[PDB]
Amino acid sequence: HFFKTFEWPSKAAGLELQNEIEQFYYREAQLLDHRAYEAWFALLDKDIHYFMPLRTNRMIREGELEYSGDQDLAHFDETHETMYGRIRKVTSDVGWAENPPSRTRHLVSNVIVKETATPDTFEVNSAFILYRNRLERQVDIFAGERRDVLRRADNNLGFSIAKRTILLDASTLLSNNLSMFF
Amino acid sequence: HFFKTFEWPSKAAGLELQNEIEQFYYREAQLLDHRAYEAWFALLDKDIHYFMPLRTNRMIREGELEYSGDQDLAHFDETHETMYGRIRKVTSDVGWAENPPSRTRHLVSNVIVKETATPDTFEVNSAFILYRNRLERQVDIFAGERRDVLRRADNNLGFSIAKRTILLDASTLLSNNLSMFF
Amino acid sequence: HFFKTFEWPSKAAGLELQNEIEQFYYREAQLLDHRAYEAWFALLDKDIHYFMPLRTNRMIREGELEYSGDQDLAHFDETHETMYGRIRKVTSDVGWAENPPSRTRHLVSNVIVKETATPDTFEVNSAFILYRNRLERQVDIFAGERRDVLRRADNNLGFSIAKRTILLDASTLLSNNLSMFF
Amino acid sequence: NWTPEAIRGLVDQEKGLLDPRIYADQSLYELELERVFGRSWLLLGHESHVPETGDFLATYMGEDPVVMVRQKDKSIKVFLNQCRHRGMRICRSDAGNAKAFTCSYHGWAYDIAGKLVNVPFEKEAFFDKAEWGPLQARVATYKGLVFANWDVQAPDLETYLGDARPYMDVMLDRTPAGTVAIGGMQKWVIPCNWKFAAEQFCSDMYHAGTTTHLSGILAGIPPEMDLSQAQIPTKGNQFRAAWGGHGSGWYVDEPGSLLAVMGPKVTQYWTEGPAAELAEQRLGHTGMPVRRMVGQHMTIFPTCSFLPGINTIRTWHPRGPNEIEVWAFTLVDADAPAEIKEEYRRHNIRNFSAGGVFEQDDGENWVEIQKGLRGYKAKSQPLNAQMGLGRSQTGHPDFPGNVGYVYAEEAARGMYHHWMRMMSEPSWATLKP
Amino acid sequence: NWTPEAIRGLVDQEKGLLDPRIYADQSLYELELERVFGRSWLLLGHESHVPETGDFLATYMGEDPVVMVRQKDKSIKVFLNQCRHRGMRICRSDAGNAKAFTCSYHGWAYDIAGKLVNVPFEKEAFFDKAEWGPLQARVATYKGLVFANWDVQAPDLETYLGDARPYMDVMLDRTPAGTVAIGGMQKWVIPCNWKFAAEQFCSDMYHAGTTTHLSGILAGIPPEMDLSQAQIPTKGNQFRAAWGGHGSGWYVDEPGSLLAVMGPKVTQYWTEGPAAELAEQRLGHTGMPVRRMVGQHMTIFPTCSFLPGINTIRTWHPRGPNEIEVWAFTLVDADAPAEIKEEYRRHNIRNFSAGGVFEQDDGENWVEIQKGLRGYKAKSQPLNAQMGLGRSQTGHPDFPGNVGYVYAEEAARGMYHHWMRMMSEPSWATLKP
Amino acid sequence: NWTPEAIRGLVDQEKGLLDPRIYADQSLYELELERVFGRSWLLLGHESHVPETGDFLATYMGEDPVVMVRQKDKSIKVFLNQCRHRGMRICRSDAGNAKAFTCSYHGWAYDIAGKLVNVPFEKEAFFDKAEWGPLQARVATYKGLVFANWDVQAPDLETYLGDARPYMDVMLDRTPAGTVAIGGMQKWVIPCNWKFAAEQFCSDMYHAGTTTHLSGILAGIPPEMDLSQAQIPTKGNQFRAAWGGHGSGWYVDEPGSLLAVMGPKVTQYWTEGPAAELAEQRLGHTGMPVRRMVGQHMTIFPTCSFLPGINTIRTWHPRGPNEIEVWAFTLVDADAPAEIKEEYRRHNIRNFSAGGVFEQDDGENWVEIQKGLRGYKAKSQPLNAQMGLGRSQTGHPDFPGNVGYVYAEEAARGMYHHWMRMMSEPSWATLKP
Ligand code: FES
Ligand code: FES
Ligand code: FES
Ligand SMILES: [Fe+2]
Ligand SMILES: [Fe+2]
Ligand SMILES: [Fe+2]
Repeated sequence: HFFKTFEWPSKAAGLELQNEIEQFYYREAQLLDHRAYEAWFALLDKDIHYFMPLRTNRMIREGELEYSGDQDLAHFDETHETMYGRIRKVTSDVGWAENPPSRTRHLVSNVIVKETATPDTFEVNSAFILYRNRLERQVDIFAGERRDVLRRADNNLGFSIAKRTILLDASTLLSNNLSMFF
Repeated sequence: HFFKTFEWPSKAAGLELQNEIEQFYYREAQLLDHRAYEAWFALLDKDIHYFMPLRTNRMIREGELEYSGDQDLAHFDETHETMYGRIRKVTSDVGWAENPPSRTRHLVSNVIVKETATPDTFEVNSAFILYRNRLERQVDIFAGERRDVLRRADNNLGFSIAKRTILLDASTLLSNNLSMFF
Repeated sequence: HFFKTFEWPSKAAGLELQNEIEQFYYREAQLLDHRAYEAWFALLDKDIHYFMPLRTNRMIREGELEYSGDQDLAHFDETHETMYGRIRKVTSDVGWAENPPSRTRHLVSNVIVKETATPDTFEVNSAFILYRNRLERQVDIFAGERRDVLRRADNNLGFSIAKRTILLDASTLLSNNLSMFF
Repeated sequence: NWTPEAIRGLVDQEKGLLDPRIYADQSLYELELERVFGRSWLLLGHESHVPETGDFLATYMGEDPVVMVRQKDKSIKVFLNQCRHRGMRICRSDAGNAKAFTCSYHGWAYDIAGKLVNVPFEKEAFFDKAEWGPLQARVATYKGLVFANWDVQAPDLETYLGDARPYMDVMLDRTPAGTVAIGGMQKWVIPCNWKFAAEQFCSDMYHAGTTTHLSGILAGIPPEMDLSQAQIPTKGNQFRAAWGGHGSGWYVDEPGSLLAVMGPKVTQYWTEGPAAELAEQRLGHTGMPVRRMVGQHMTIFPTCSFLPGINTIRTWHPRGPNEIEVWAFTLVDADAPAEIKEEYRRHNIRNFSAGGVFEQDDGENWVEIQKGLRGYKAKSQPLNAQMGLGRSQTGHPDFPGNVGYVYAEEAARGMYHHWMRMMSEPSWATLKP
Repeated sequence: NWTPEAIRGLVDQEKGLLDPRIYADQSLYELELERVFGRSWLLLGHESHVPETGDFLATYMGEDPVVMVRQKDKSIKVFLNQCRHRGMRICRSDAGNAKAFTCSYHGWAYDIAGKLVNVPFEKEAFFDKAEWGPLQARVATYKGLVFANWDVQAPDLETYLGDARPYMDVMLDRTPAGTVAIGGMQKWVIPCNWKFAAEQFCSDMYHAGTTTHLSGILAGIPPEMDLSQAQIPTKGNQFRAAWGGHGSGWYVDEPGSLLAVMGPKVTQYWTEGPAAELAEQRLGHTGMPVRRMVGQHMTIFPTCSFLPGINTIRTWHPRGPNEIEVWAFTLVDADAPAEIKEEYRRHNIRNFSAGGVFEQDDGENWVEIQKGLRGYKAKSQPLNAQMGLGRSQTGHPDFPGNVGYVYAEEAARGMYHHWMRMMSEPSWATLKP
Repeated sequence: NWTPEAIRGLVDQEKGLLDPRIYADQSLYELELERVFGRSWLLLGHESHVPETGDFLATYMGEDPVVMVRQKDKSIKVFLNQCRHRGMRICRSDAGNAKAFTCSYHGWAYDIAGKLVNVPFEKEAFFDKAEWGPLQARVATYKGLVFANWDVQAPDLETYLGDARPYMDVMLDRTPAGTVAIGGMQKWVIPCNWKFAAEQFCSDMYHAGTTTHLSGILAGIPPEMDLSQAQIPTKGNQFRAAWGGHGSGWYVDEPGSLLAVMGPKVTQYWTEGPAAELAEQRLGHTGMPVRRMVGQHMTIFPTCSFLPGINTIRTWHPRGPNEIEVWAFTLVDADAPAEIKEEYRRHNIRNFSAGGVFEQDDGENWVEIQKGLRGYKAKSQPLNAQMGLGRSQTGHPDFPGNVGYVYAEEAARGMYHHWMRMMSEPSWATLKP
């Protein structure tokens, strides 16, 4: 439950690998940003662990306690089924928080690709700004990083997601909801 | 006319083309962020169409009516001529809205390149945050996506702009103006 | 002393080099965003000039005065020795501004690389959004650009920082401090 | 409060002085929401915004959200977008077609008239349904424009407008087919007071005849020209409504000032040919040389502002004394040729838009004044409203009503006087024309 | 200012009317701080938040920040997080462990008792350190939860809770081992007044009975078994407190919307087997049929809210009339099996967090209501609180207290009733039960 | 709302109590604007910011925007950045050089002296131009520092300064060439009341010689050593003005604490050498041992602050009670050599900038205090300002005026008392020395 600097590989991923992942994230963002929730959902693997701990203000001495843990509450801590119900809710004619829907942009940069022991599975670090605009005048700006495990897959995106941890740059949430996906 | 997920090609752009297009935008952003409005304008072809539709809160039932169409008002719907009017205004000493000028940053990412029927012409998708600081303490943050038609050009940057549609993540604009170019 | 559009070279950096410099900044952003201050400081060379000028509202006619000059005050005008003192502070348990510390995001893009006269030493331009959330509810958002001189290095990231000029998109600072590094 | 006597100290139409505090003062703004916005006829849009049974537009009267919906009987009703149970927004979209409106909180259904028709679990917890529907507004149409008012006591729309109506007609009455709104309603936030916006469109051509629009004009002329070939227009007039603080202003015989804004085709359609002639005939009863009038600006008090030949039209929704939202659209004659409607669309977007080459400068002044008014000394001295003082005459050969020069503040004073009256006089008994 | 007489008229439980102004007046908010928040019993979390000595937790009481720290003698002190020298925050992190609290501004140090025990440069400068410590606040406990209070005159915690305790226990007193708080305090900002948050947990099951959670429900049933066959709960009752405006409500005989809201393993624990019956006998000393009693909601005026069955519990910290912070957390039976403690964590994340399939729709209504209340008109007429008016019994077989139907506003009327009393009666003499 | 009885009881100079509400009260602030900034002498900058004809600086007197502009006759006029027509900002950049000032709204033109010289369309619509120029402020210089006052009835500068003058002299009068300002004016927004920042520079070394700047000291000392090897200074004194509310505080006989801040080379300049001798040889009529005075902190009431050793100097522009803007700059002696100027520059940026190793911690205190003053209980009981009570006296061999010990809240008392004396007494005849 303590994160620290991402352990980038010493030799960078080849130019092909870096591009493929990058393009995967840009495709991902287009799906989300255009509310194609179902096609987004289809990216998640059976074993998915979608996680986003709480952060707290800690004195330096108590820095190893910055993030919430596995036996604590999170903003998200999901599996395929819990993700499906969330998907189910957000697409509902009668789910008010997203009818009318929001307007978001997922801006992806800082993509670091690390190869795992398993070929075709990769550990990926990236940074994001998520911009959510809503109702008449509501703007919520989110920032953080994503820690993904991604497998090559034969969907039109070229990858699927096995694990996503989201380090949101927030203690208390400045927004009234998290109706969006990271 | 409703928008939907950018139809990326399944065969991704080669690495060299991916890079040329991204560099193009990085230089475009440098030009605008340094107020080289005349140099920027030189990029626009005589048959350019520059269009930023309005966006509305629509119930899922009616989500096809999200953006204004081709015979509706828009934040920009411009030809080479009217664009030139806007450059004339923003470069004028007696253009009060932008004298003194703002300070802008066009952060660009999520670049997806697609081919067209025409050789050396490309349809390009990308995301942006445009940050505008102004006066003493005015800050305006915009996000959205752009859908361009770029043509390889014998000019300073590599490409010319045939078409640009900007999908702005906003319904009501929070900014008192759109004095900046996307 | 004014800045002007980055003078990008006619012939763009090779794809390989483009990527090494990008990765470098992504790695640098991880160190800072995870408070590895000693690791970050170690990127800074003997002769570092770490400079962030004041920015003013000028009438277009006096646009050559927009930035503070070499013998004026600045937000940052640093040597290895003064940077050290600053790192001394940021990491100290009696440094109140950053104990408890902030949560930052260094989002990097628009990276333009240019050879110098010396081989293995590069002049590099890039855009940033730096998101600093701290305490309960404070958010500060910085956009700007960086003009670096980078030397190839036998260190963990691949490069050392010989010069950094930060042009911040601000006149009056909206944040109460600049505790963070750029 | 804010004694009735102290409010009258604020405006002096006689000496032509204004008290800066009217733009900044919060207690005054709260007064306004009741004594101005609560009682006034406010523009919601255009009939063509809601053409079919069920079609609606979510908008605002003051800071109260309202729904404007077309009925079975082709009438328009306007009701608070507030469920009366606990307050939830009943219409949550900007616009569309509704077969009915359901509150999303506890499920109190309503029909397209805003009648409460179904409370779920009514027998098991309850109360007359027909007395807990949302507050309805008065609704009045003038040649396509939809206005609304809360006060049952207030003067009706026709009377409220008075001798402003011939001037509205220049825009609204040119053809038997009437006006249609172009689709799209553009919205943006300006950090200033509504009275700035409203005054400008009421009586200020001065800003156009001088410094504000230099760069806009430049943008309107051919590339080979600059402001050296640009004649400052000096012929025209200004009208102060007999009652109500409404006003207008226009150039006479100066077609080049329209040309730089709307381009050759619209300039022609407005001034020459069958359509323009038809417009002069239809408005023969007013006795105005409609064809020679360009640059027209108008405000129907408090916050209905439009520019007749250009056909941009907006409502300034107040949002505090330091802020408004601009809700702007554009009208075209419904039988104007396609090419003309398209030129109207294109030139409104170029000029009168958050990004418009004129609008950008219109708002910049307002914004910068509003920051100045944050200070003590800034508020401690009267502003000058003495332009064309006592020079305005009631029997002009060409234009009816109280009429002076184009560069004048008579209609400005007119606006501020009525504003004061409406703020100081709690009974329509004294207030009505 | 706001006369005792005026305040009384803002609420009327007789006819059942609420002045919408209550959720929005700034003056009434600021008086709410002095008369409600500076004199009430405000939840701070659980004992299990500060197990060891020195263990603290920065939190709030109204808009005053407080340190709740564990003591040497295993007691719990609570004091204003403000050094009485010049104002500084003493404890500057969210949670942790302390042997000392130093004030970074000028050195003044403190111990976990919260007593001033050193002032740098005491003699050359200066006074008695014992009378210049951080304003102390009364502390008490109920079956786990900590509460605090600034006013010496106020009725002790046990008295204040009154006859609400039987219902609280349904969550808390299910074992002699007790409840424990799963670590981590969820926090988010909501632009909406506190009383809707308070009221929704008090009387409002109506929202769940109707429309709000149609999406929440839809989420927890297979793709084969789709919501075209919806079964809405009917049977259940609501509690109004004898004093102090608390309240609760629940369904009876209906494991319907608890199997879909919380999964099987948690139903088959709250309802069936050893651990279920143990609870019924621990608190069946009120005739309570707690095993058939699902989906309960409850509030302890002003701001302690929780859903006993579900186990999420939160404090709404007021942030003006237009804003609150939800500081939530979940509770488990300390002796409960781990698998069920995981099921309680996972589900309080899926359902009652910022992105929660239930909470989202919960907050939306309040969000959208608060926006409406900006308008003059939307604040000029009474809101309908008339559900089950005078239909609740003075005594019941299966449940104690003043008890009505589940869909009713009796608790709510109580809540706003007590709210009014505290705002109007400055002398504790009158207000105490 | 606030009678001059209650204003009296906010600050108590005799007991050493201050009412927390003086930092947070919106109404007190509005009165602050009028009674304090409205008529105090205010720091705008230094003469060298506007050295040639028409050089201007756009700055602030309170929340009132002002332009400070050199005239052909070598003097400096200051005037309100507000056109009296409709309130537009007249000067629109931070600094530079005007040969004139024009209003962008309607073209009212002005000479560099603020005199209205041209109104477009004057003979067509109008009135004396001489009576409609922007409001002037009175302007006084003190060895380079430019001050401005609106009130023609307030005392002149030297009398406003009085006996606070010689403690200013330590920075300003060192040589017969006088100070110059290093280019650049740094600016940031601190969310904290102005009085705190003013107080801290008046009578708060206490923070320096305790906990605040431990980090900052650590940042100045060689890489080879830690905090422990050393000792924080104790020998020094504090001044309080006979009239004004001003206060300086300094150390005596401990040069090491300046070495830690400004570096070997500048500390050399301040304490040894020909120029540091020419200093007292000019400061004789003060009888001050200036070579032994290090780390001076000063405030000229209400918002002019500096540190005579370091030469950072700033106005705190008020932006509400919950906010300030710091406008900071840096002074050097004009004939001081190039290397000494540069070391000042570097060390100012290093320590006193928005990211300076010292300034960061100064502001962070204030930020978190104000956050506290949101709540009611945090505003109920008073704040301790008892330090050094009655220990200061009229006679002191080396230090003029009412002097005490360095670690005292005595200068603080006279500031807050003179604040109280400016918020109550409305006529200057009673206030004037
Ligand atoms: S408020 Fe609309 S149904 Fe309850
Ligand atoms: S305020 Fe805590 S020591 Fe000065
Ligand atoms: S506002 Fe200055 S000329 Fe009208
Ligand atoms: Fe205009
Ligand atoms: Fe609910
Ligand atoms: Fe300090």
